Amino acid sequence: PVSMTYLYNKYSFKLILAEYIRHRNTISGNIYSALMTLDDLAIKQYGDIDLLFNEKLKVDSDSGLFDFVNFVKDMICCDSRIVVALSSLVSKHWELTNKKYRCMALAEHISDSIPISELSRLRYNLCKYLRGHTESIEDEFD
Amino acid sequence: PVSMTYLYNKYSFKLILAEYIRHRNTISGNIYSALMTLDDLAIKQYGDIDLLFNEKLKVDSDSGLFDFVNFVKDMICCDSRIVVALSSLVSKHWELTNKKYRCMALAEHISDSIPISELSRLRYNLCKYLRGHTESIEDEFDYFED
Repeated sequence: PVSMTYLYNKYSFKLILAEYIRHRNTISGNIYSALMTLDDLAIKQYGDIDLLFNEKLKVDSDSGLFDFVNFVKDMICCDSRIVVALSSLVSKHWELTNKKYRCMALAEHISDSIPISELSRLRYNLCKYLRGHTESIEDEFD
Repeated sequence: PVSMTYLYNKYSFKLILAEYIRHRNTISGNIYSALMTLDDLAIKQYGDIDLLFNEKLKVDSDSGLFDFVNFVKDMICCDSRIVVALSSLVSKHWELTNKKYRCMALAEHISDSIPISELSRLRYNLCKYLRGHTESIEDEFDYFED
């Protein structure tokens, strides 16, 4: 799922977000490489991500999935680009750690939990970056 | 894995509950056939379980795992019997609905989230049932009273 046609409505944009989160580790296509640039914001919000994951959220634990989601729940409304970056990074970690099943479990929930108006905003700013109007994926409302 | 001595080490028991929840649909052995009888309690507590899963929890939605866990959160200390019956039932459903990944994710969290006191209570009542001392799996405390 790589065509820009997936960017035009809420369902197929959710699919793209879900696919990015599930498969961050191995996924190819410009939409995804663009979304990767969101890491930078996640790093600015929290600091060292490895520290966030290994010492603070304890993401390798039997409860990592739920603790992570819980940590990120107020953010999905406020600023979805932080939570998709962070969700994609944790997913990658779980993938490389033989817990793929969490990748899927997280991706479906986070993508479907982003409120529709925040989702509209994300795609607006995504598309602006993707067609070259903006140096980075911003957070303007239309 | 599974066997009767594995009951009386706490990690070993966490692993049994986890295996039961993960694989309710295919799993074999008496500890597990015994744990299935907890369905009755879940049915007495909530009513028709298909109604619970399909109308109230919307268990097949993209949020089902988290709506399920959220529904069952307060019970993890209060009544582990119910939450293990209900977790294993929703796991079976997910396994049959092409979402095994949810079974895995659920088992690990629920089984590692039961407080150690409640873990003991459950094990004590299960063993009473397993030895034929009890008609069903109860919830008497595993220590003496006052």
